[PDB]
Amino acid sequence: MDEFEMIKRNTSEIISEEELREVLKKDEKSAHIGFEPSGKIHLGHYLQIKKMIDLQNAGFDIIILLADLAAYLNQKGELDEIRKIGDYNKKVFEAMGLKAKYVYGSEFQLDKDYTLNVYRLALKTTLKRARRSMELIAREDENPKVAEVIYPIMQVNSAHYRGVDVAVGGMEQRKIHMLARELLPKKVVCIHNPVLTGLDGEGKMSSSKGNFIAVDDSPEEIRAKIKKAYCPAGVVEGNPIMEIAKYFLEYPLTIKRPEKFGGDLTVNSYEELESLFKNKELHPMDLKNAVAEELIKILEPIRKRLLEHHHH
Amino acid sequence: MDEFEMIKRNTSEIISEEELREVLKKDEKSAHIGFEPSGKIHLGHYLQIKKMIDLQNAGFDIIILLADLAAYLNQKGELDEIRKIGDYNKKVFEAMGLKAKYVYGSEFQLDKDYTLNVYRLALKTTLKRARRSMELIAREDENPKVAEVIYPIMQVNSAHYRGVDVAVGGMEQRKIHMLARELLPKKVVCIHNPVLTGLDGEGKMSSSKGNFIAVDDSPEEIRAKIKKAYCPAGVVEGNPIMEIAKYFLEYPLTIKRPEKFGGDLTVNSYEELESLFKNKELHPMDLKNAVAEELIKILEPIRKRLLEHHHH
Ligand SMILES: N[C@@H](Cc1ccc(O)c([N+](=O)[O-])c1)C(=O)O
Ligand SMILES: N[C@@H](Cc1ccc(O)c([N+](=O)[O-])c1)C(=O)O
Ligand code: NA
Ligand code: NA
Repeated sequence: MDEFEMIKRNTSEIISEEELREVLKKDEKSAHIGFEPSGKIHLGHYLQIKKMIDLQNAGFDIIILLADLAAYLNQKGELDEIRKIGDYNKKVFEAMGLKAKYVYGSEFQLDKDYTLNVYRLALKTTLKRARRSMELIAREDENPKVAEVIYPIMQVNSAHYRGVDVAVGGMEQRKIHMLARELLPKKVVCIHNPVLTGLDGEGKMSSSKGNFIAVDDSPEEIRAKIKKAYCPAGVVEGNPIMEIAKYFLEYPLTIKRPEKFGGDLTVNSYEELESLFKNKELHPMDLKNAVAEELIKILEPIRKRLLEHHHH
Repeated sequence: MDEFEMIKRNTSEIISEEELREVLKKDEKSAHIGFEPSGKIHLGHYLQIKKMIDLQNAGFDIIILLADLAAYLNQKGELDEIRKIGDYNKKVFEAMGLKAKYVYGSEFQLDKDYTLNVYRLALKTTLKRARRSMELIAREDENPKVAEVIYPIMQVNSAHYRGVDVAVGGMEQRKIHMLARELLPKKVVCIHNPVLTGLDGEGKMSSSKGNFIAVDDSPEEIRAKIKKAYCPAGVVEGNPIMEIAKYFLEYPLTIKRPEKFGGDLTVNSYEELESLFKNKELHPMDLKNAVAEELIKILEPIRKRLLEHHHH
C-alpha cells in the first residue's frame, strides 16, 4: 500500500486522483481542513483528523483552520467566545497526535484584499448555487440570512488565499468545493471523508443533534451510548456500530463471545466482519461489546491527555 | 417658507419630520447621498443634487458618496473604470454649483472594521428582505448573484460608519433605508425624492433605459427629446413633461403661444399650470415648447462649464 492508497483508504471521493498524484510528486505540499469550532469533538472530527495524519505521514504540511468567522456567519455566537472554543479544539487535535499549524480564519479573512476577493466571487456565484452549497451546513433557520450565502464564498476564497494543494472535509463540503474548483484559477484537490450516521440511526452524526460519541467521553458513557445505538441484525447500511468498526478499529479484530454463543471470533478485516454480520453469524450485542471496548482503548490516550490538563 | 419647508419642497417623503426638526436645531449637521457612477448625468440626478443644495443652504455639510464598490457589486464593471466615471460625475456635480466633499466608497468600505460590521448586519438581514430591498436597484439578471444581497447591507453600514444625520435618495432607496432605521443604533433621517418618469412614459427614467435628458444634452437634443415625449392632453400622472415643469422650472412662468392659440400665458405656480393642462386649456405642443426652452436655459450654465473644460 503506497502513499496514494494510504491517502485514499476510507475516503468517499478524491477530486481528482490524477491531480492528487501530480501533487504527491512535489517535495513541498500542503493540505488544510477547516472546522467551525465545536463544544464537543466527536468521532466525525476524529475521522477527519486521522485523514490529516495520513497526509502528514505522506509528507504534507498540515494546516488546521479554526474557522471562527465562518462559525460566526453560521450563527454559532460571538467571535470571542467562538475563538475560545477554537483554542479548546486545538488542544483536542493536539491530543490526537496531530502535528500541525493552527490558524484562525479571522486572522486573514478580514484583510482588505481578502474581502475584495470575496466580493469578486460574489459576482460569479448565484444565490441559488450558494444556497444549494449550504444545505448540509447551514444552521436551521426559518428565515435564512444573508450571512448564509457569504459563508460559502468565504470558504472558496480560503483555499485560494492560503495556497493549499489539497482541501479535506466531509462530504457535506463537496458542493462548496466544486464551486471552488469552478471559480478559482488553481484547482484545489479535494478529499472528502464519509459522513457518519448518528447513534440512533435517524440522521447524520452532528454536534447539534446530540447523536455522537465524543473523543473524551468516559468509558461508561461510551458503553451506554453503544448499547442504546441502532444496530439491526444483518444490516450494514446506516448502521453506526458497523461504521465505527470500519473507520476506527484495527484488524485483525478478536471479538470475545461466550462459548455458548460461538466463542471468541477473530476477524482479519472489516470486510470479513461485514460478511459475518450480514449472514447473521455475528449478533449485534457481541459486535457492540467488541466495538465499545476497542473504541475505549483507541480513545483512552486522547481522554487521559485531556485529563492530565486538570491533572489526574 | 422656513428651512424645514424649503427642505420638504418637492420631496416624496421625510422619515420622519419630527426627527428632521430635531436635526435642524444643531449647529453641525451632515447629509449624504450616494450614486453608483453613471456614464450620463441626467435630470433624476439633478433633482437630487438640487435637494442637496437645499440642505446645504439650510446649514448642512454635504457629502457626495461616489459609490464605486456598490456599483461593482451591481455589475457595472471593473472598479478602476467605475472610479474614473465617478471622477467625471464629481465634475458634473461641481458644475451644478454644489459645494460638497466627495468620497469614494472603496476608500473606507473595505476596512476590517467596516467588513466586520457588514457581516454582523448580514446575520440580522434575511435574504428575502435583502432581495426585496433591491427590486428597484439591482441590475437585471436571470440568475441573481450573491453580490445582489451584499449591496443593501453595504449601504446600511455606509450611513452608520460615516455618522450622517440625514440620508437622501430616490424613492427606489426606501426599503434599504427602512432596513437601516430598523438595524442601526442611531436612526438616520431619510429624505426621499420622487422618481421621474421616462420620456416615453413607459417606465421610470434611468441611465440604462435611454429614456432621459442629460444635463449636458445639446439644445437641439433637448428639443428633439421633448418633442417625441409622452404628453397626452389633460393627463398629468406619469406625464414626464409636466414633471419637468414641476421640479425644474421657475414660476411665474410665461408660456409663449401664437395669438391664434390664445396668445402668451403667464402661470404663477405649477399648481395653476396643472389646472390649465387638466382642463385642456393648455395644449401639449405649447407646454412642450415652453418646457424645452426654459429647461435649456436652466441647464445652459452646466453644459457650458463642462464645455469650457474642452475649452469653447
Ligand atoms: N465548512 C466547514 C468550515 C470551514 C472549512 C474550510 C474553510 O476554509 C472555512 N473557511 O474558510 O472559513 C470554513 C465546516 O462545516 O466546519
Ligand atoms: N443605492 C445607490 C448607491 C448608494 C447610495 C448610498 C450608499 O451609502 C451607497 N453605498 O454605501 O455604497 C450606495 C444607487 O442606487 O445609486
Ligand atoms: Na528534493
Ligand atoms: Na453656535
